Amino acid sequence: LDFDPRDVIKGKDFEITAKEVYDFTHAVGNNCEDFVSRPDRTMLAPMDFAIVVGWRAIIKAIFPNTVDGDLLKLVHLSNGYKMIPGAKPLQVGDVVSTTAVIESVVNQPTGKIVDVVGTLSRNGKPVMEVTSSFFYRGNYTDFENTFQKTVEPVYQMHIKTSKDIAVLRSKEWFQLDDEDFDLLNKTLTFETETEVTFKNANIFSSVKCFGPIKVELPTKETVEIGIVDYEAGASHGNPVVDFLKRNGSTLEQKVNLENPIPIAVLDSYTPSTNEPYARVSGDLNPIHVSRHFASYANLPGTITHGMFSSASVRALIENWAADSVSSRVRGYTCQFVDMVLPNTALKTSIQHVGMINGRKLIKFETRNEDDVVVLTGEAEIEQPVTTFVFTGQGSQEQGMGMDLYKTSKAAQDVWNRADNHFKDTYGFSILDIVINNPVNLTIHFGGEKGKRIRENYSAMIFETIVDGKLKTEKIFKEINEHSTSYTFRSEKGLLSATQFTQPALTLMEKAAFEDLKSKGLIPADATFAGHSLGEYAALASLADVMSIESLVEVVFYRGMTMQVAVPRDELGRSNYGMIAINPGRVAASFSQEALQYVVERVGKRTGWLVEIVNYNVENQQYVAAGDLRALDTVTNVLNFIKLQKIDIIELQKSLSLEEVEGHLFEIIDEASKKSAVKPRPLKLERGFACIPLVGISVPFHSTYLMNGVKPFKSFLKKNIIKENVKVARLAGKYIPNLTAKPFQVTKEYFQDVYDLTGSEPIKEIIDNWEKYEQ
Amino acid sequence: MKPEVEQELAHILLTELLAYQFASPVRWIETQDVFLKDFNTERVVEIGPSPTLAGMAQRTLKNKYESYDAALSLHREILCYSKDAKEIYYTPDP
Amino acid sequence: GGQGNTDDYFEELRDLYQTYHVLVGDLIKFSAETLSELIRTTLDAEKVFTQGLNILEWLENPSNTPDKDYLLSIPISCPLIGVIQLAHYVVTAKLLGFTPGELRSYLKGATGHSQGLVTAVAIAETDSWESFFVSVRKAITVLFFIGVRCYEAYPNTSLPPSILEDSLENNEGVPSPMLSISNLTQEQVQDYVNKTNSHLPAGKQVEISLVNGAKNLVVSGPPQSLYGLNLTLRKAKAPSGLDQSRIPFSERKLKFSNRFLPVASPFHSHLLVPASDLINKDLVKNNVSFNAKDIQIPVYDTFDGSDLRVLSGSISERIVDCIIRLPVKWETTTQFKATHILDFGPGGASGLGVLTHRNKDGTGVRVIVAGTLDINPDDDYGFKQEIFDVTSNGLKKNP
Amino acid sequence: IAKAHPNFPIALQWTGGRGGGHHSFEDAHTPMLQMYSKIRRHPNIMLIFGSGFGSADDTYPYLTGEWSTKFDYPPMPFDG
Repeated sequence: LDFDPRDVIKGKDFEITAKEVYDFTHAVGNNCEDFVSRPDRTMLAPMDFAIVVGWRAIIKAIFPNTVDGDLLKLVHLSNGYKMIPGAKPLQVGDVVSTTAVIESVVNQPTGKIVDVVGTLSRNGKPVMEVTSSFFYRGNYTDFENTFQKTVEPVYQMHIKTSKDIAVLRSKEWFQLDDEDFDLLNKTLTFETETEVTFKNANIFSSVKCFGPIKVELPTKETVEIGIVDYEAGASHGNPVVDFLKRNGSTLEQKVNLENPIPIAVLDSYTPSTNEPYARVSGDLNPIHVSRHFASYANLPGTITHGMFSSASVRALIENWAADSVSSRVRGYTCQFVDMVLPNTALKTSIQHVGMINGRKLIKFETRNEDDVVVLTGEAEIEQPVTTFVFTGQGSQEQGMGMDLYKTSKAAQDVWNRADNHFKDTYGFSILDIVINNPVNLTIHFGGEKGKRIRENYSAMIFETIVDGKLKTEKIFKEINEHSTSYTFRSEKGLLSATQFTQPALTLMEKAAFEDLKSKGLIPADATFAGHSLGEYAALASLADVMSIESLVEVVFYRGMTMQVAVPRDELGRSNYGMIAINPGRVAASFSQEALQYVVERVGKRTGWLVEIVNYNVENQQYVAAGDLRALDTVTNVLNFIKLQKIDIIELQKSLSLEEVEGHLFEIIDEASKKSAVKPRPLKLERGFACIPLVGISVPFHSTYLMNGVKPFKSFLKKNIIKENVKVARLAGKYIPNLTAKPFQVTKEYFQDVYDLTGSEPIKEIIDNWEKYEQ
Repeated sequence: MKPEVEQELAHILLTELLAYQFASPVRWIETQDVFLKDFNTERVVEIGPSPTLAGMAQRTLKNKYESYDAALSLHREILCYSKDAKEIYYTPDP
Repeated sequence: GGQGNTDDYFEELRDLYQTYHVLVGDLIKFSAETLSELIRTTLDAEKVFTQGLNILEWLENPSNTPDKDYLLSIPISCPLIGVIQLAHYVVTAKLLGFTPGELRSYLKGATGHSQGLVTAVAIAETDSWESFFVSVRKAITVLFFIGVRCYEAYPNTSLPPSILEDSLENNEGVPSPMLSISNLTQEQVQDYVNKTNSHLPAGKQVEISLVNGAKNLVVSGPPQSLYGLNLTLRKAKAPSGLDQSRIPFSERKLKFSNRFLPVASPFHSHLLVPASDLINKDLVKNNVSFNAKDIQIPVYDTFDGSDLRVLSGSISERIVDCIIRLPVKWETTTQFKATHILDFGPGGASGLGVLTHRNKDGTGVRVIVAGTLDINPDDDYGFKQEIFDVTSNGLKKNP
Repeated sequence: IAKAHPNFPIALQWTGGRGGGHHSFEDAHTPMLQMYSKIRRHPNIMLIFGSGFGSADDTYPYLTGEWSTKFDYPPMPFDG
């Protein structure tokens, strides 16, 4: 019993056997028909089974002589498991190494408490953690070997003035790596841990408070700056926190749902005995099987093992809340209240209340036959395999999100930070755009700010791939050092202009998402992508690649660069556009290669531009873009061939695959000029199959625009930073629209993108790939 | 690997991906498939003002992944931030 | 009658211990006692039988009775089905002063559904009222070991309610390892399962378990897979109250019902093959072994419909292989010729003889119910009393 | 009806849409194939089957139940 209550306890390596779990489960009631299948397979075990292996170590902490108490009136007060993130559940072949340490041992008047924490690891990797709370009830006065230790509610401090950063710098535990830092408009977070040695129930004797101090970035991706180190004696409280309660706030990652929702009110039955468990767990406590102790304990009798109740209820849940998948459960705790006896049935309530880090938060409450409570706790349970997609341009409309911008602080904190930045950089708030789509927007270049901004407008360049020339070409040409204004025109309304659609869409989306994140609805293993525009919103939202501001700067640059590469008419109308196609309508046989044989021909013949730019849904949706004078002609041939239902498939298969060439040449060179006599202001239509895309007049996502990327790519390399990025939130979870395969850092991914784009960075990397070999 | 050289390499890959996201067509077929079939999602959320991908969904799912989804007891659920506010906030009343 | 014909089979024993107590007590005692003896002499069966198998006191007071999910299971039920059948046999053989041998002598042959088969061949060796309990043992042991070596080879596992509830409004009930399909052939469902399996792996694959009729079939597999099949059928349904009366024949949608049976494990599947060998030992561990010479009447293979006296080697092997691995062509076996049929099997009103008649209607054959005393207005079949009538009223003949 | 008047004969000139004049949807066989039994439980039913006969060869099976064979059913011969 000379165990050091402060040292760690080393358990012993334990291998798992399908026999032991098959025994446990039936000792329990965990009929979840997932933990077991055919033997000879890697079957997965229960979270609770961890106790089975931590026990022999979890309690070496409470035996020591310094920690004096009678194991008889001892009580189990609570217990919880936390499957650490990123680690899978556990299996049979999974041998384990456990470890245990007592976090805190306090000396109440009513006795003495202990809170222990165990950590398990397979292959040296931690797998899960376990908290346990006992009670050596009675009376004790050994404060000398008493102590306590905890983590605190991570505090948030939002700094706006400058007299606060001083009272801070006035401090002795508020030390940093560099006082030089700028502490205005910055948001700080304090993930502090406290240790303390007592000498009375209130009058401390030693106090440590350490922990990092982190800062918000424009991405809000916190980062470490300084360290707290508070030391003290004879305290009567903790200051390092008091200066945070009133000053700062509590970043409660939790969030309660609006209206509680019950899941079920179920019932189970204690065993008739408690020996099977006692054999499984190794918990040979006579208190549950023998009677000549419980009576020594002034108890009712051979009570159940409370941990049996924990497992019973957890399995009662898994099936219900997780539809009987266990991997989802990543946290579960329970608080024993009073004790029960075998052959007893219960009204265990279940209730969805909260959300945390994109996973659910349940509470339970086990009522007895007298409908009194014994168990209460909660469970952190994953959500289904989840997926977030983000839209493209074309879904815009008025009032979009502004219904919300009145509601979620988290979204106005975005729209503001964006507009306020535009106004200060380009001179226009969208919050006066979205609400009232105007037809024209004129920009004043007034005093200093006006000049700053007109150069912001002229400081940009339409670099363009000609001759290999990164063609330093002016974005705005009417602009000049002698100008004082500018005008944007859009006959319907500027929200109809890619110039200003893209950014507002990204806003609305990002705002929704960060509201959700405020509500903790976003996992870390979730997926994300977007359709030709939601990619950037997705990057930010999930991975916080970059700020709101650089983000929207570049989305704006992009809308323009899209705009510029085509010449327009009086107000901004040009001769290019795009169309959507449903092979299914022209013919249920109309394949994906039917679109090829029908589009390549118009392209080669009229020499005009038409090309399928989005593979949306096969045989049902494909969109192309390019010359309208050719696009609507391709439309015409389709609307003709459907009323003819000449299945180009039945042409490939009735005709040799080259006479089809002349046949379709004829059809199409006829239909083109039958359709190519349209006036310059070409109008688009849905005939049989294809649908116009108005608001859109540029054929992006086709080779015609290959030239406008180096401008872009360079702008990009400027705005974003290799630091803000974090692969952790890309691998598998990001799926480019270019490469439909999940983002991965591999030669094969690089070549997949390269062989189709043919760019130098891929090839030079795979050539120098061995940098990978550090 | 080395977290930092990899950070840089990823910064690059992302950069050029977004760059040549301008002309290379969108392989939405392949994505709509992979993330729907190789990861067996249960919840796809169309964050946007108008539900279109939803229309693009339950129209590739049903069209190509009906035998498959029934084969394995899938309650595949598609939502839009436009309309499915309670199916996403989990805030419905009876 | 085999398994999968009712929900409360145990209540069907009430009468025998309530009505015929004087006449079946010794037998049920022998059975329950040898059963507990198996539970003990065997190594680990003490686990699966959580609430035990003390059945006798489950009789006087139903309160001592567990519920289905422990009572409907195979290792607890199957032998009880066998003994129910045996009791419905003995009560008659007695009421006719017929010793088992005398009675057997009267028949052309016998056979059994999924499991009842053993009971049948059991009879085939009975000769006296004291050479009887031996065969009782020979069979009840088989059922015990079968239910057990199965229940672990593929136990039950609670099902995600996400299905449980939808299946209700969906016109269905609690899923179970086997599903019944009506009004549909054997080729259509075969196509459907070829599909449903194409998506899925072996360990979850399904297969047709019972060709009960020609349009009344049954398949087996994991409740999950079977529910998936259920939905890829919902795709093709045609609610019987649709009234396609105004659309030509060929242009109509196949309407048919289907539902899960109160079963606890997928008989006649590949899932349970691993247990087969295991039991051929547990038997020879005991002394059980059936012989052709010992059987005077023929019994037919649920699979081939052929006789068992004629067989290469052991019989119990082909037996089990037909209970767990192979399906049943209830017609290929019922290719025999007779005039009368009677099922001691469970269910009765809903038992096997009913659907047998539904197949054997225009063939000139008459079925009865040797397990229940009740009435059928149409008298398309009969019941117990129709056996004992010494009058012409008893010898009723459907056409 | 028959059950209500057991001793008065009743002739069922069953027939399928394939017959001239008015023209049902049902097929000639299946409802017969599945109600012959329910019928013969009442002897006051004289059964007759039309809709597509012009010779002896075309109907003799219907007279001797042979038709029901190919549908894997007991022979169900017709009264007229």
